[PDB]
Amino acid sequence: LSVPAEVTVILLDIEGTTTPIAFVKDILFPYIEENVKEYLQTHWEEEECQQDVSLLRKQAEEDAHLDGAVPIPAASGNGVDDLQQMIQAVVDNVCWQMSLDKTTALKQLQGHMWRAAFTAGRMKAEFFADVVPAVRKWREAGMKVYIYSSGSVEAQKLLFGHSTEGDILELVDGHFDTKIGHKVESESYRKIADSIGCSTNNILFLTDVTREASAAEEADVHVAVVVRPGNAGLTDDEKTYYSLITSFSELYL
Ligand SMILES: [Mg+2]
Ligand SMILES: [Mg+2]
Ligand SMILES: [Mg+2]
Repeated sequence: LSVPAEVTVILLDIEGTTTPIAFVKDILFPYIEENVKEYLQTHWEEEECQQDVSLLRKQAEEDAHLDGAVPIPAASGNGVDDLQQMIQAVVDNVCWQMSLDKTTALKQLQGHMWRAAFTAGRMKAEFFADVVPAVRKWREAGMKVYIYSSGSVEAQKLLFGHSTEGDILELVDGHFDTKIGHKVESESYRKIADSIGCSTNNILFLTDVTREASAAEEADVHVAVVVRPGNAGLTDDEKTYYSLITSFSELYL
């Protein structure tokens, strides 16, 4: 509710915090499965696509020992029939990776597919209505705003640049993804403070998952747990312990 005087930075989680879980789980990711075949058929000749496929081919070789692993075989020739089979293998492999737990090869192709979806106006990133107005006010009040999500930074930029509220990239000072560390590790938050160029105690982290909130608290970061429609429930003790907010408007600077 009321932010300590020492906070100069607000760090924001995305899923379940600024954006509904339903958008991420039921729209953003399913889009990839629905579109990977068409995307590969359409853009196969693009240098970037050839590079993405090479990365997935290398990853497929590394995963060959796994039960259920889908190989991405060497081509038989270079005719449209050979291409059809190759594309089906890449498609099957992408779907298999997604069906299991998130390799760099998979994320790389996903980011390029989303670039087309968002840039062409096929999809918009959903934000809860209280987010943009509060953020604008926080910045007016001098707060810096950074994002921390397991979603790649490149994908995060697409979400803010094509939101249901228009292009809101200017509302963000910087982005962090798993390259700086995993969200349930306190060391990640110590590195985030270093990257931003502040102290851990200058940060207020808003997130919906308690395991992330507790990791951040262990790093001497201030935390508030955000409750949105569809979030995993909080235990009684958690509701008592953590400062809860159901809207960004509830934060007072
Ligand atoms: Mg979350
Ligand atoms: Mg430091
Ligand atoms: Mg302190």
